[PDB]
Amino acid sequence: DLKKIESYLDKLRIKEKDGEERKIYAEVLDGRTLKTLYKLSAKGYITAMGGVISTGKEANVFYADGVFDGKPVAMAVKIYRIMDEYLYGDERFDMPKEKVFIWTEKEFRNLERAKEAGVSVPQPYTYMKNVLLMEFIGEDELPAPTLVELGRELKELDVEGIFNDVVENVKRLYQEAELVHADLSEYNIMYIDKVYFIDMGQAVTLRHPMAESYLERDVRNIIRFFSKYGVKADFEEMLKEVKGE
Ligand SMILES: Nc1ncnc2c1ncn2[C@@H]1O[C@H](COP(=O)(O)OP(=O)(O)OP(=O)(O)O)[C@@H](O)[C@H]1O
Ligand SMILES: [Mn+2]
Repeated sequence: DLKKIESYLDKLRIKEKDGEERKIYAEVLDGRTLKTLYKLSAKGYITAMGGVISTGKEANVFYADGVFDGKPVAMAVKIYRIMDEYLYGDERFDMPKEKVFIWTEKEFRNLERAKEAGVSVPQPYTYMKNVLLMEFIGEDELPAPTLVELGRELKELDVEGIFNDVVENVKRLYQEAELVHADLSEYNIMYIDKVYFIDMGQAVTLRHPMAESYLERDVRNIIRFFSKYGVKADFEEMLKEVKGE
């Protein structure tokens, strides 16, 4: 399967000179993944695969130039490697390999749902098998920082403003998308000049048995994080603000 990978890496134009990229792509992705990326290029979604943005246990994220809705766009390409409590209980999905494809579709559908409700998430473009294409958040192929990445640079920003941005986005997600993120924290929120929520495969519908418990957890994470930056908030007030109580 190494021969297959190297071949697709050539066809995708992921070159030796493109830094450490070719070695990272060849280890983190597999032949069948790169086949799907090359079918996406052929179909006109991807013009050029770019740098490696993140490598994880569940997912890898890469930059690409691509085309969506007739125009050139910057893309985040998120790829799930080929979870349960967050799938089961979500009735939207009529229940190894196939499981990863559902999860991909799950995240895509959640992005679309959240976006339609007015939540600040990356514009979703398309998915295919284990690959999800979405709006690149950042500039000049540099990803926007997450809240953790921001660090004490937050002290120089309007932290309370950022907090209130976060809360408003959770409230829309809940009241208008009827979803709970379920892994909301400083690690999954990005900021350029407004916050964006990312990482939504696990998000569940308010029909899920655990939605309220996951929501309470999200709220506590956000109060915990912002307490370190001088923002005074109460759990009851934020929860009620979000749930419209
Ligand atoms: N749309 C995007 N635009 C720019 N950067 C992104 C985008 N999506 C993700 N990233 C970057 O890639 C990193 C990893 O993304 P993400 O949080 O979705 O997955 P993960 O935590 O590594 O694994 P998984 O999503 O499957 O749980 C993010 O912290 C962010 O820095
Ligand atoms: Mn994440």
